[PDB]
Amino acid sequence: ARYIGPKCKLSRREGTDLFLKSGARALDSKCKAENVPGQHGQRRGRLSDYGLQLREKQKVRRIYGVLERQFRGYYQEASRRKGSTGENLLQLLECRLDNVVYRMGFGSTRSESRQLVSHKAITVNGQTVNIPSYQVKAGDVVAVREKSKNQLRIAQALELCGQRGRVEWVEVDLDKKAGTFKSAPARSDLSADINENLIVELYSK
Amino acid sequence: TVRTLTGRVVSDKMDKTVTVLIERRVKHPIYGKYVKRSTKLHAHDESNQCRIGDLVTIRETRPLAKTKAWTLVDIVERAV
Amino acid sequence: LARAHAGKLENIFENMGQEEKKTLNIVLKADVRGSLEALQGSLSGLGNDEVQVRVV
Amino acid sequence: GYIEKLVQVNRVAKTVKGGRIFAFTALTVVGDGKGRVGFGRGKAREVPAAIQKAMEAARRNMIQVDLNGTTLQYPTKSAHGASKVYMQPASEGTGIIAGGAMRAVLEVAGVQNVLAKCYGSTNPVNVVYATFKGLKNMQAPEAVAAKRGKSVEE
Amino acid sequence: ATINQLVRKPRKRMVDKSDVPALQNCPQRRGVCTRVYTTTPKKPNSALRKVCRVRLTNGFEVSSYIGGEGHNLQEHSVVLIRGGRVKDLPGVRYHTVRGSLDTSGVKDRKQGRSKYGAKRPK
Amino acid sequence: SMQDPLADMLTRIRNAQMAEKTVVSMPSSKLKAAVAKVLKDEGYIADFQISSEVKPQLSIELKYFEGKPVIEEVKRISRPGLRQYKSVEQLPKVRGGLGVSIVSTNKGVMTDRAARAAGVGGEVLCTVF
Amino acid sequence: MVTIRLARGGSKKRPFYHLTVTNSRNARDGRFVERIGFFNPVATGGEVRLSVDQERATYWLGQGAQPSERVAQLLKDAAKA
RNA sequence: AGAAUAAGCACCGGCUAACUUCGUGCCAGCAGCCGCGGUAAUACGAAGGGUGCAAGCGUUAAUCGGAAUUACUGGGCGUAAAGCGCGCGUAGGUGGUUCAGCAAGUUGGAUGUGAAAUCCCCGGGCUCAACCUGGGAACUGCAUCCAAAACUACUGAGCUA
RNA sequence: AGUUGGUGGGGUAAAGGCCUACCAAGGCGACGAUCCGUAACUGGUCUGAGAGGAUGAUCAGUCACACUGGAACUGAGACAC
Ligand SMILES: [Mg+2]
Ligand SMILES: [Mg+2]
Ligand SMILES: [Mg+2]
Ligand SMILES: [Mg+2]
Ligand SMILES: [Mg+2]
Ligand SMILES: [Mg+2]
Ligand SMILES: [Mg+2]
Ligand SMILES: [Mg+2]
Ligand SMILES: [Mg+2]
Ligand SMILES: [Mg+2]
Ligand SMILES: [Mg+2]
Ligand SMILES: [Mg+2]
Ligand SMILES: [Mg+2]
Ligand SMILES: [Mg+2]
Ligand SMILES: [Mg+2]
Ligand SMILES: [Mg+2]
Ligand SMILES: [Mg+2]
Ligand SMILES: [Mg+2]
Ligand SMILES: [Mg+2]
Ligand SMILES: [Mg+2]
Ligand SMILES: [Mg+2]
Ligand SMILES: [Mg+2]
Ligand SMILES: [Mg+2]
Ligand SMILES: [Mg+2]
Ligand SMILES: [Mg+2]
Ligand SMILES: [Mg+2]
Ligand SMILES: [Mg+2]
Ligand SMILES: [Mg+2]
Ligand SMILES: [Mg+2]
Ligand SMILES: [Mg+2]
Ligand SMILES: [Mg+2]
Ligand SMILES: [Mg+2]
Ligand SMILES: [Mg+2]
Ligand SMILES: [Mg+2]
Ligand SMILES: [Mg+2]
Ligand SMILES: [Mg+2]
Ligand SMILES: [Mg+2]
Ligand SMILES: [Mg+2]
Repeated sequence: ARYIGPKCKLSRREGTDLFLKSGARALDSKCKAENVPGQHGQRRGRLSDYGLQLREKQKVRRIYGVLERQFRGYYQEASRRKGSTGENLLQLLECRLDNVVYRMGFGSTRSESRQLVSHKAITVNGQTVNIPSYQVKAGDVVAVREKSKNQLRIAQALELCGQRGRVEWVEVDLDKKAGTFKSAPARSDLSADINENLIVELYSK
Repeated sequence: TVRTLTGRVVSDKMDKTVTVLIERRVKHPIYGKYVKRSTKLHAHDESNQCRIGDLVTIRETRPLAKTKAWTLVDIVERAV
Repeated sequence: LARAHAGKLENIFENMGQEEKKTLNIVLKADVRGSLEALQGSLSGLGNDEVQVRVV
Repeated sequence: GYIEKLVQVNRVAKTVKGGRIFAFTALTVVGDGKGRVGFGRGKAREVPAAIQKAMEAARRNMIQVDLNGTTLQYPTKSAHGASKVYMQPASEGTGIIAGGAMRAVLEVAGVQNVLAKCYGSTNPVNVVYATFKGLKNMQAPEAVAAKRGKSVEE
Repeated sequence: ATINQLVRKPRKRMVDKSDVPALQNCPQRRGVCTRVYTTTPKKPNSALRKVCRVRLTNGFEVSSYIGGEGHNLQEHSVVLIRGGRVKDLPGVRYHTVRGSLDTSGVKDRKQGRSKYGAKRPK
Repeated sequence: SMQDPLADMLTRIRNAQMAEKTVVSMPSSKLKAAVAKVLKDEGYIADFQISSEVKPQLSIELKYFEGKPVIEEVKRISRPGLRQYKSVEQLPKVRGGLGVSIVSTNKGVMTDRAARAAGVGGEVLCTVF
Repeated sequence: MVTIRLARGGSKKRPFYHLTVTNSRNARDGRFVERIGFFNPVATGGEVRLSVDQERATYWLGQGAQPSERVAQLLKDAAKA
């Protein structure tokens, strides 16, 4: 399945930016993002430790747009792997094909990059892939099919990704829309607000 | 070569055969203590030269009767 | 289910109006559906004002 | 040190002619996250006053704990009353695998890899006593070397 | 105990008895309804609970609770019973499944209407 | 009825360091002497002396360092009712190796580190930290 | 007799074969005496199409083991290379 | 070719993430445990809103866990359950202290075996995954040889606590 | 009470109370015989930090059965799906 619906109540409930719109205009001047959704919005309601852990996990899942069973699989694989599962989970989440296409500026958001990947418009090693879970390895060359290189979507996505910050782990060849995955981005390459310790704490119970 | 078993003689009332007791010491599977177990074997004494209390050694051969497949080769500690 | 409930309602109303009836309960098996329906239809006009026959 | 964790808040009562008087008790732990930790209890007729008293009591009588870089030296087993406590060092990727009062105590003290467990009564205050009793009698090397030289003992 | 005493007599494990002796390891069992009536709850509660006596295919005869706000169960109706005791009524260890064989499910229910056998209003 | 005298040695040392004494006296044996020797080699005691005349007595001098006894915890592992035997890889590490565990090997009575170095298992006797 | 044949594994429409030395009156995927290599009808990429133990195959052929038709053809092909 | 053909289920008093109005009034009903309902019910029934999952969601049945609640690892017996009313003694368990020997226990090594699959590690093929598959590790065990002699066992001779 | 052992003989593809005739009075058992109830066994599977606990669907090895109770024939091989 997939979460299809209002993609801004999630930001208000989580209480952070949690990028889900294109970021073109703003976030504050679309939803008054200071109240939880629903009738009881003005209430604050300090919550418990289990609530904090649940909110952290939900925030990560809604950032990357994956459901619970696939996320449990990701956690099990991160625990199986060596070296501190806490950032192993982020390493593994940051290597999905839709996320990589988003980071390369081909799509405005994760939903639009999923739209592109699922609709057979992306080739990884010169051959078509349409699974928005394909773990891209270091050194792959994500490109755009020639019959799909004239879509405007890519044009606006690129010109708007031009100003959001330098990822500095993928090299995009802007003129013909070809990328490159140098390596997985380390923990210091991501925002230092996610407390993955809460996620590991939640699942270890 | 040939492997043997060593033990005491506990009965010789039968004819041309003897009853030998073999003591083994086995560690208990769960509680770890060492307990002693006993095995009773019927061995073949061709010339009836073993008496109760003797410490002897035996080996394995083909069955010679039912419930009798061991033959003795040497008396090493004669009883009083 | 709906027919059973409606029949129960009507029968309960009529019985509470009158009083009680003595039932003769039978379990009927047959070889063909036509024979079964004929038997069920024909074993309904055999009762009385105080006794009745039911196919359970 | 300034890290406040509200371990527990409870309502107690006493009986006099007329009825009941209610009081509020609070148990908290304070520390800097780099070696020092203390605990405090505070009672009042108001929850904020009890919590402030507990914080002020815990800010006193702090103790210094020897730890091996956000990790314990060796497994420890400590008891207080009917409460028993087991602790043992864990690797870097682990979090705090502990329950309730132990988690607050260990997080405040500054250890991050503890893989702990408790047996017996799970009264939070007695668990806190048992956890400080275990953590305070923690020797670490260069102190166990009172006998002889160093690097030969290990 | 000592190691010698434990070797001579190992520690013994006590088995826990099932709460539902009828329906022996089955999720549900069907039966025929022998009596339909109402009973009075225990002391702190007051109500008129709906219970039915059911004879199962095992040969057992038990008492089953009928949930919901209205039912249509008579004598000689075939029902499906499942586990779960009613704490308030003494001696009732089973529940009747609404909407399974002859129970028809609760009418006009619109919230949580899968524990009561009610279809989607659409 | 003195079923086990080595546990009596350990208990005498323990009870004497609880009572803040300096010297401990007991009947001696060739195993108690080895245990005392390895304890001294590890620095847990000051000295040990053995008398003459057919009833020799072992006298152990205790250390204190600060206002607490040097021997914090001592306990006998293999009592005459269990007889625990261990291999090389199963030798216990008391307090992460900060303490020592005495092992009787076919090469004599020594410490766990010495047994690991020599690649020899044996009979675990007692543990000290 | 004792034969050398192909035991089928893998999955639906994706067959893999083990070259097995079996008593002839056993199940195709039942008990065997020894496995002396494998055969891959699809292979591709880094997968090898077939591999055999020369030593074991010659030893078993010297002891009077009758290979099947496919085993004969594949074994002679492997000996060719 | 066209957005066209495709979202439901449980829950919202605490445990345990998520709350208010309207009906009813110890009724009707709910309930895993505490417990709710007697005229302002966040617990019954609806409606708005929200929280979990999602082609599934709940309930029932069953096993282990949490339960250190049969405690070998790892519990207890003055008053919470728990020292036989008290001796003597059989099997059994256990054994003060020195030499010397043996080698059953004990320790180390070598050899053989411990089917394949399964679990685990590194790889390879299906667009990915499930799945299939190569090599390795493991199978904690058993048997036979060689070696050692601190401890226990056994044998011989002593000593007096 | 062929029960336990010895001897002569028979029988089997083959050792053997497997059978038979004499001789002796042995054999097993609180380290649980006999009896009662229950149950194909294993690799393995599910849980568990481990130790353990529960359990033998699919896959593979072994065993037993072929409406019920017996018996043999043919055959290298059956007491014969
Ligand atoms: Mg799915
Ligand atoms: Mg004979
Ligand atoms: Mg308790
Ligand atoms: Mg239940
Ligand atoms: Mg809440
Ligand atoms: Mg109201
Ligand atoms: Mg409630
Ligand atoms: Mg409600
Ligand atoms: Mg259950
Ligand atoms: Mg347990
Ligand atoms: Mg339970
Ligand atoms: Mg114990
Ligand atoms: Mg207890
Ligand atoms: Mg009492
Ligand atoms: Mg009393
Ligand atoms: Mg008494
Ligand atoms: Mg005695
Ligand atoms: Mg002695
Ligand atoms: Mg003795
Ligand atoms: Mg294997
Ligand atoms: Mg691949
Ligand atoms: Mg190997
Ligand atoms: Mg020697
Ligand atoms: Mg006869
Ligand atoms: Mg003869
Ligand atoms: Mg024959
Ligand atoms: Mg026989
Ligand atoms: Mg004869
Ligand atoms: Mg018995
Ligand atoms: Mg059976
Ligand atoms: Mg456990
Ligand atoms: Mg079994
Ligand atoms: Mg089957
Ligand atoms: Mg099979
Ligand atoms: Mg027959
Ligand atoms: Mg013939
Ligand atoms: Mg047959
Ligand atoms: Mg046939």
